Amino acid sequence: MENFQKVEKIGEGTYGVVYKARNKLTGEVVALKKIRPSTAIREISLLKELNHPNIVKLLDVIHTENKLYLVFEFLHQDLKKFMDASALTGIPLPLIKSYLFQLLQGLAFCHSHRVLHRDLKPQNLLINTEGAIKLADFGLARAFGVPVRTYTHEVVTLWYRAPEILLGCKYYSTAVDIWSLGCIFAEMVTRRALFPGDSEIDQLFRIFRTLGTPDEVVWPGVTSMPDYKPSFPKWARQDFSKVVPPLDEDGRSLLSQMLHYDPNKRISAKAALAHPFFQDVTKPVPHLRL
Ligand SMILES: CC(C)Nc1cc(Cl)nc2c(C#N)cnn12
Repeated sequence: MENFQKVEKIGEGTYGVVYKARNKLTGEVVALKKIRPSTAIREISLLKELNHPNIVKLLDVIHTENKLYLVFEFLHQDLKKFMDASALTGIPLPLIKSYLFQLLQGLAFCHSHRVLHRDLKPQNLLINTEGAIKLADFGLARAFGVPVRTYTHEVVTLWYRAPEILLGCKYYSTAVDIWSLGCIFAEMVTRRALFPGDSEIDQLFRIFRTLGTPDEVVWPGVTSMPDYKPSFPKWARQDFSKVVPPLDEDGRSLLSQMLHYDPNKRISAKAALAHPFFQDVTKPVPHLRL
């Protein structure tokens, strides 16, 4: 793109290379995603009006020569490495809570406008020096779908996939995002992925081994789902005290609500913001290593 000078490769999205780039006239430093339909441009153009402090800002949409470029606000670090970098001591709890709190705000915004993320994961959660955290790629999945492999053949991670998606539900709702974010909260707390599955069935069986194999009692209509099988082994649900120590009772309570099997029972973002866990929420500033 004429108007942009690539600095370096910063990502290999699901959909293409992500570059750090500079605008040759405004001076702007930006994230440039190069993408590989009529629907798609119409959905993306709606994304331009979905503006929130906790949503990475979509600056521009460039369609040219059948190449498609999305120009995003740049952020200097993502959660996945911020976690990797905090391995030895973990992310302090008041920062975990600030991050969760802000992500739920971003979700309550998008969800109120009926936009789903569909593929939240530490890699597309971006942070700045200011103690803010922002959701990247919000809405591109409805626009482009979620492939099994990235454009570089990299497997798409299943670790954060909601169980209704895994069981083959076609018309899943905003609840999927709450599940994924639940998964990520647990992961910040414990410094390990909650359900690191390496196939769809491994993913599902991981979920089942932790939360109990779902049945008609906890998830009405589960047995009717497309990829549900009666031959699923039947595991018992583990207490959360065992899943996410040293997470306190408010945090363990919120977490259970975000990981309800029944998507209609699963807590919404807007209700999650009222949970007593956030009674004492603050905005700390992490130290980053720029
Ligand atoms: C420096 C890196 C973490 N910045 C980055 C990476 C990716 Cl994959 N996407 C980004 C957007 C968007 N959208 C903004 N900043 N990034």
